[PDB]
Amino acid sequence: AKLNMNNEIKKVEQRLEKAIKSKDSVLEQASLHLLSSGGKRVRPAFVILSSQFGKDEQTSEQTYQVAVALELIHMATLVHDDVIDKSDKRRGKLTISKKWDQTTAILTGNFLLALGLEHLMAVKDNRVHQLISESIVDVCRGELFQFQDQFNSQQTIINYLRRINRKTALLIQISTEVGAITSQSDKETVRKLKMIGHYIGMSFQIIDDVLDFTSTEKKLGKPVGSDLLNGHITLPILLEMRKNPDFKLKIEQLRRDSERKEFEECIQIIRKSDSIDEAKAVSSKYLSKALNLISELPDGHPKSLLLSLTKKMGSRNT
Amino acid sequence: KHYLHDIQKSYLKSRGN
Amino acid sequence: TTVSKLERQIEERLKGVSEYESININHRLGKLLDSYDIPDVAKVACLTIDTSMRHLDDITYNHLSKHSILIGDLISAHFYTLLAEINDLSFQNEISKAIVEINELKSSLHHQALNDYEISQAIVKIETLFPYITLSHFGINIDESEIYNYLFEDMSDYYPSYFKKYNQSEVKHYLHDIQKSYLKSRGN
Repeated sequence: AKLNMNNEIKKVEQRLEKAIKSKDSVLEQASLHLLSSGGKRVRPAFVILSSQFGKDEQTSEQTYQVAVALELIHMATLVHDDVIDKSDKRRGKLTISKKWDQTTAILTGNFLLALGLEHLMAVKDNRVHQLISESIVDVCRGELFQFQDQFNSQQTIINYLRRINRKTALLIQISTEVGAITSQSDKETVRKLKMIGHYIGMSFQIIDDVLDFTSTEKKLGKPVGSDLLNGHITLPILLEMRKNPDFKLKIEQLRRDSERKEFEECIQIIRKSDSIDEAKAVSSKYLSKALNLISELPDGHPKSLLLSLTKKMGSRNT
Repeated sequence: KHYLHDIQKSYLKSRGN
Repeated sequence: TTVSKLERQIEERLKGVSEYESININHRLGKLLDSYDIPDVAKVACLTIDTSMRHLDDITYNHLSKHSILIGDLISAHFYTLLAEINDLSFQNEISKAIVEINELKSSLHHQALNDYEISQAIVKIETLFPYITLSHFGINIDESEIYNYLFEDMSDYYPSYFKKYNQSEVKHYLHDIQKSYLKSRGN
């Protein structure tokens, strides 16, 4: 009866496998292709965990259903995301748009998203739905300001944070908030988990951006500087700008049609920099803000699992 | 704590949209 | 009118955005299909999901840029904040049951997987399903259900010149025939 995460994730994964079956064959193969090439299922994880501080002595079906919904919405995002970025590989295999075609991927994304809505109707509180829906809207308008920001060397840090909040933190925040609201937790514990999740999410994304310069063409399943090659000016790059007026002008002149060597030069400068570490540092401060609040929660196995999971999240590198 | 700052500018703009 | 209301809603939602492609808002469906009786939001919700869906369809046919997809998805997310204020939870089941189906049928059409009986059944669904279930949930069940294949009647003007977009992988000839050879039958 001691909650086992591994075991919990499989129950959500099996519920995802059924949910993906379709009257249309290709949509089924595409969804399964993506589902099985596999990712870390963090969102479903935070939902299960976030519900142990409520009033259910065991995880209810209602919470497994929100977990299934969250991963399906996440997936819809990934699929449409690879169509927009002309991306090549996702989770180590071909993105849908490349294994089939562009029409298919767009359709699969709609499919995945519709299923997510079907599955959220297992929640009964009409305020959660209003909460989850307005959040998805912010996510999307976020994704738009980011595409619209592409190669803008004049953007500010306070503005990069607002961008990773809508883009990534927001759905981790919903995973922890709703997960508690499903097992009837109280104002405080929920407010507590809403905040814990939001901080993990901010740290989460900051880490991705750092790992885009420090990782490997192989472990990243993509170049490196990848985000810069697409014009995304992330935390590491904003930091090196404020303290390096040469690099700042070097970034002001940067755009898609620039020669691969001006890029190489840029991504090569960020690495021997302190900025990769100042960035990592912000991730860390963010993680402590989360660990502090996790402590203020009741002792037990759940609190031990969240503490454990929140500690890998940061001490990660892939 | 620069994060002291920021996380509340966001907070405010989430109310006074 | 819902047509105009939705343009205003898309407006608020599309603030801080530099330059966005197009967005046709199927006027007909907004029009004639105003058997008022039914809630306000419930009207535009139905017209909104029809909008994103047709917008994403078009991206691959009119060759709109990829960033156009985000637009189609915002309008889609907009649709749910809307299901959210409608508060009728059961309507959200029936309606999302319809969205996955519409998407499954289009996939099937794209992949040359349906026979002619099927293509034709798919077309009615794709073209009437959202309004059919929106209207037939608020304005009596046995309401537009007896006129099911006549709700499809607001196609009466779009002379064999109406090219789907989801029928992209099929040629004019085809389409104009399987959609003529099921109009001269659906009625009477």
